[PDB]
Amino acid sequence: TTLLNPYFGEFGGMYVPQILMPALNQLEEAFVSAQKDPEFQAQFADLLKNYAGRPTALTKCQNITAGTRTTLYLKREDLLHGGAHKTNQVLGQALLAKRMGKSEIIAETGAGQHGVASALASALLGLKCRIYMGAKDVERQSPNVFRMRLMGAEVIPVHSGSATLKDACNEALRDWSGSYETAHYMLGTAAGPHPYPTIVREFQRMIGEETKAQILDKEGRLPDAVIACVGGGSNAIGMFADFINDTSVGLIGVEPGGHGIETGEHGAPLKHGRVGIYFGMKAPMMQTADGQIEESYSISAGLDFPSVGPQHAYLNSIGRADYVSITDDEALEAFKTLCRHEGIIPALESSHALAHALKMMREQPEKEQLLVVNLSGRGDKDIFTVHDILKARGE
Amino acid sequence: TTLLNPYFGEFGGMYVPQILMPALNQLEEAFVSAQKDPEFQAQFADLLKNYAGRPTALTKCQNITAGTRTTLYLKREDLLHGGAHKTNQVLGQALLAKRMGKSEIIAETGAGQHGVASALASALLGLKCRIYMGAKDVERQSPNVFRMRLMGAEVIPVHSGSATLKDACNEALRDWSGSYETAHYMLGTAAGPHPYPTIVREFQRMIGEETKAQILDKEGRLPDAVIACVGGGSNAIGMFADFINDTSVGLIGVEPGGHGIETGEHGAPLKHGRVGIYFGMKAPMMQTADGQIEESYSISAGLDFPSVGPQHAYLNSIGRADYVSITDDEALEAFKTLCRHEGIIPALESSHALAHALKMMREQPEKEQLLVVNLSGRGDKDIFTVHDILKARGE
Amino acid sequence: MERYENLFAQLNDRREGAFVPFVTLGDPGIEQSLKIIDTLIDAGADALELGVPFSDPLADGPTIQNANLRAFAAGVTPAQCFEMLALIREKHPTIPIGLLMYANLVFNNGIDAFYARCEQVGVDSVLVADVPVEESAPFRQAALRHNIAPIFICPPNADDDLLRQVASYGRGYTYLLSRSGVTGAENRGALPLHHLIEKLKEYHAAPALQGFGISSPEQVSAAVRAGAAGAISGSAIVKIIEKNLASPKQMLAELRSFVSAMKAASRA
Amino acid sequence: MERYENLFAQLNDRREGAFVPFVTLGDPGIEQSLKIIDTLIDAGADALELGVPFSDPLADGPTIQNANLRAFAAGVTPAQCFEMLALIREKHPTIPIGLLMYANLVFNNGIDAFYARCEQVGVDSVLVADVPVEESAPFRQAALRHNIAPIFICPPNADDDLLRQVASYGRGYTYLLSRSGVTGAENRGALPLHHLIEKLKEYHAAPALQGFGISSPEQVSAAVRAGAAGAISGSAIVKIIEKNLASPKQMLAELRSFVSAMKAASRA
Ligand SMILES: O=P(O)(O)OCCNS(=O)(=O)c1ccc(OC(F)(F)F)cc1
Ligand SMILES: O=P(O)(O)OCCNS(=O)(=O)c1ccc(OC(F)(F)F)cc1
Ligand SMILES: C=C(/N=C/c1c(COP(=O)(O)O)cnc(C)c1O)C(=O)O
Ligand SMILES: C=C(/N=C/c1c(COP(=O)(O)O)cnc(C)c1O)C(=O)O
Ligand SMILES: [Cl-]
Ligand SMILES: [Cl-]
Ligand SMILES: [Cs+]
Ligand SMILES: [Cs+]
Ligand SMILES: [Cs+]
Ligand SMILES: [Cs+]
Repeated sequence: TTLLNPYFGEFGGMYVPQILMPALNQLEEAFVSAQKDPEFQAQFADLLKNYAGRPTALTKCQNITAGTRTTLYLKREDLLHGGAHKTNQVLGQALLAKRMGKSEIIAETGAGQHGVASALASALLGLKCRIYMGAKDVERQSPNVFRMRLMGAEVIPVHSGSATLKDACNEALRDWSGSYETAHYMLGTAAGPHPYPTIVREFQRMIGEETKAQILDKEGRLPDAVIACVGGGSNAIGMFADFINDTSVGLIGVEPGGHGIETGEHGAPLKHGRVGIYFGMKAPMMQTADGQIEESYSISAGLDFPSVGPQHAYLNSIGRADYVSITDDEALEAFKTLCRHEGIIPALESSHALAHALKMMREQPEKEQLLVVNLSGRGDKDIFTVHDILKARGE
Repeated sequence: TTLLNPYFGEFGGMYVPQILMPALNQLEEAFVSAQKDPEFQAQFADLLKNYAGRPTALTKCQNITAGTRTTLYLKREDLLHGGAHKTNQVLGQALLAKRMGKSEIIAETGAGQHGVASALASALLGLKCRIYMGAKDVERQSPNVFRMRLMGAEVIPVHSGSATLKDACNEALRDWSGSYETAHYMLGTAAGPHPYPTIVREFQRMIGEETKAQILDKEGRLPDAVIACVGGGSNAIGMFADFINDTSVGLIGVEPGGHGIETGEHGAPLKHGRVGIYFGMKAPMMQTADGQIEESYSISAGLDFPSVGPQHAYLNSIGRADYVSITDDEALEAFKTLCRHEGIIPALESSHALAHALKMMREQPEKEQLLVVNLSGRGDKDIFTVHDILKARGE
Repeated sequence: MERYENLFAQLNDRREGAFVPFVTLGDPGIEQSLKIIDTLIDAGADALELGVPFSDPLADGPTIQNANLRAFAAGVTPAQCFEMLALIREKHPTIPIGLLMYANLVFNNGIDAFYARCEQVGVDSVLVADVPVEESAPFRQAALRHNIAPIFICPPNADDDLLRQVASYGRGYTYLLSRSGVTGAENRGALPLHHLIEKLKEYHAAPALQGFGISSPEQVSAAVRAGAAGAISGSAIVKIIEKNLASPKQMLAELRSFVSAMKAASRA
Repeated sequence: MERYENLFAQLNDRREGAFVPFVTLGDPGIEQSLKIIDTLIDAGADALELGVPFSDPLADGPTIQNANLRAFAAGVTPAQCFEMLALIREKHPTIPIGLLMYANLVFNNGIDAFYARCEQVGVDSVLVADVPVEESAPFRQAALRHNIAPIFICPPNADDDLLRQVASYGRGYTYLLSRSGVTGAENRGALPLHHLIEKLKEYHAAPALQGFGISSPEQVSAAVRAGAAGAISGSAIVKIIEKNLASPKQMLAELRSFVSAMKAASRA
């Protein structure tokens, strides 16, 4: 029994060991309580404004759309404290942890942005933070490892499986199943067991709310489409949520195509996987014929995950949102273009969203369209990876 | 002959080769014109708001002042696009460059934050950017070298002299004396020949203006003091300017003490140097008995400069501002404290300002005082340096 | 069939508890795994709990994680596990056989088809580790339609509602969890909770087997003396496999000794 | 004294231009520098421009930057430069000697005291490279009080106001800058601007010497044929020093050849 619906159509649920059900119920009750509590809402608003620096800018990008009928804005979550959208919902979940009387945090991270967010919130709010991170990700997102540790978080490399985000997720959940009396599991994406997909959406939805207000101010009308990359789904559902009932507004989610869908080296289960049960949820996932969970691949650690949040699976199923993929090379081109032509260094995750917007423009350059890309983070964490690539490439 | 006063008391002037005087006069005339031009002011305001993300937050830091009578706020220039206050005035000078019909930019950088700002503005506004950087700084601020290059700037290592900021400054000025017909020298601090100390102040003064409005909103009264680190003097004069006529408000500037004033390995000419003529200005500087310019030292590249802007020399002389020093070890402690207790990773430059505020509190813990520290930048560029140190230290 | 019902009746008549080892099917290979299982039975196992290798076993600690990996290294698939199960049943007609499954392997290509395969090979129970009672309806329905007992978990802090649901929905045996956390021999569970044992009996639940962290005879004895019908041990068994990979004869001798001592403790 | 006035009168009577080499005092050491300077004079230099080593020479390109560094490596200080100047004057009573100074070395411990030291050793002019006419008042006043000519720069794009100021404030010679940029032999200056030469004469300015990038006889000839009183060459001279550090006899022979050819060109 729950207070809120754990499903989005067929997708979602609470597929965890029985031991963890009381913790999920307690979290759901605390969330419902907090959402009605003016003191909680005021504390959360205060941290978002005065600590994280919301609202974030909405930047018009003139140079990259020159000669076309596309107008493109970027929602600047890259300017949030910590460097990505992840900080928004960590502040809310950290406040929930305190509300539940918990003094420790467990988090998983792939790009290290959720880990940095978890570490900074824990430092501010007086929580002891431990973060699991795949050993491959420890290498390719190393700047974030240094940042987490300087903020006093324990960072635990995970060598099992693919040594990437799914493996970190697995270890975090294993830990929580033994430590839930004292630790809150601060899940970093809109996925996992109920109530996480709901809480994450509700604590990220300021992205789309602000975007709506900003685009009405600057354009006097809603966007033709909003475009976001999709790992587990937090930045995309955060941008989408306030537009779901605006039926004219396209919702476009961009999964990682990796080396190309045809290679099987990707992270695009919503369009190329099939429904399964893993990580506490019923959702599309990359799986073998026999139902073993497949390892994903993306150049971008934050998208390198073999499943997707259940609300995105639902929005796809009913046709409310469309999902596409962008390859590593397409993402890299978009990264370079934004650096060179707008003076913004985007996260490789966010570069997937930008790449699809650039394709929408370039494919149909005389189509009048007003687009918003969620620029989910800044690319400081990626600069060594990208340099090494363009170097090995002979650039 | 000039439109504006090139001096602050005894300090300042235009001590450049005769060849460059027309360029300085042209820049001064363009600035005076732009300051009266509503279209220019609207364009500059638009970039600051919608591209750079102003206004920046003013964060109350509760944990670090616990148990004392100090209330401390941080002005969050670390949240500006690019990661430091440097971006504010580069946007204004880039607009002046365009106004003067110039299509190339020369800049010097030490911490790489002015270089990153120059590169990003040049990418946005369609200028060709070349940046001189001391070879020592290329090593210790390497993340910024990668960022400048990805944005299409040419970064030129300078191996001469100390291979730090003064040496980069020298090369930039040498270049400009041959290239001024087509290149604007985008000086990055409140120093150098008139009109740069004036322009830099006027294009940084939003820092203190916003601070005043924010502290009146949150406290209903002005600060007891505002505290800022002092390299060449831009972030400090930007914070100070709007408070100069508020006689109750202390203005405290923090020079780098390096390994300790007594070692001679520092960057604190305002209090420990003597007046000389170098880099286009008459100002305090570190010099030998015979008048050779001494090499400075600081752990922080952005403060490692043997002179200081002439308006700070003037404000000191009349007693309107007080200047102090903070050593490398004091800065490092403040860096760690902020990371661990507030979840903010500050630039090592800004850590000098914070360290002095922490000393003001700790020395007199029952003194009631409302303080603002200008947190001039974020410490991403420093994380490798700091890690290596605490490692070699056995932490 | 009625294999658990028959076992527990027999044990009750002899005033004994059950000792139930867990191993991963196909660890460290198919042939050796079958010999291990025959050894467990010969040494006195009353029932078996057998894991089907899964890529991401979220209720398992490193010992059993490593068992799954060894099975994968030997190329073990669920289809091969069903072939093994048919061979085990053909040799051993009365011993209750339970599977430890993760949801995706059951759900994969149809829940009903999974339980139908279990019935065909002669499995008695299925425990799906990541399906709580709240999500269990299609699993327990399919189980019962195919004469399979669906196994549910009673955690240490179970409330009354959960105790009633577990009593009603489960069959075969009730899994009495020693402790929070994941599988592992090193992390010793608490004594069986008398109140939970007593409540499950009040509500006519399937007999309780205590599991997680049971690695020593003293713990088996304590489970039975607290009123549990028996105890399950996995990691302790799997460690003996892991230690003796290059010494398969020694492996079986050590497994025999351990299982014999654990079974002796069930008589206390 | 009147050393420039006397030189230019003599050159005018002979229908000749001046050739004026620049070197850094004490490069590559005090003794060798004095011998270099004697060689320049013997080979036909009409006047000298001599640099005092400074830590940050902002109007100089790499060649002269490197000369300053060699002098510093030999431990050369301004005090030692004044000792050298006294020795040069004692040997050579009539040759005009000009100093290339950076502001801080003049300002350091008092502007007046600097120019007083110049007068005592017998220097004729001082050019302070980073002091434009706009900032020049205390420098030119001190210069004139001590019978030193303050040298000012006429850049290629000089406006009329600047031409009048340079004519009025300067003495000895007017420095006619070939081009923008910093010192350097490789970056060849334009032909002397006739209009600037003609205007300076109209305004009764000190006679013009063209400098920056003058490295070849043809350029010296072109300066004089355009109406300049002469030409200065620094980097080209300093390169001969740099090339021959391990061959001091060869150094002097090459300096002699070069200076002789440059002086010959001044007669065109
Ligand atoms: O002796 P240990 O510590 O290895 O524990 C052995 C357990 N093996 S098992 O198949 O009973 C078993 C039973 C339940 C499990 O998870 C669940 F409780 F969530 F359902 C996992 C394994
Ligand atoms: O032959 P080059 O190219 O080396 O030029 C030689 C110049 N040596 S100098 O002492 O006349 C000389 C004259 C003026 C200078 O700067 C100033 F113009 F700004 F004042 C610098 C050097
Ligand atoms: C998984 C991580 N990051 C994901 C991420 C993503 C993708 O995750 P969501 O789908 O949950 O937004 C997008 N953009 C940025 C900047 C990101 O850091 C992480 O930081 O742990
Ligand atoms: C000199 C540089 N930086 C200086 C700097 C300073 C010191 O320079 P000003 O005194 O001009 O603010 C302070 N804080 C930050 C974050 C800085 O980057 C540079 O980035 O080129
Ligand atoms: Cl053997
Ligand atoms: Cl020789
Ligand atoms: Cs456009
Ligand atoms: Cs994904
Ligand atoms: Cs306080
Ligand atoms: Cs300084």
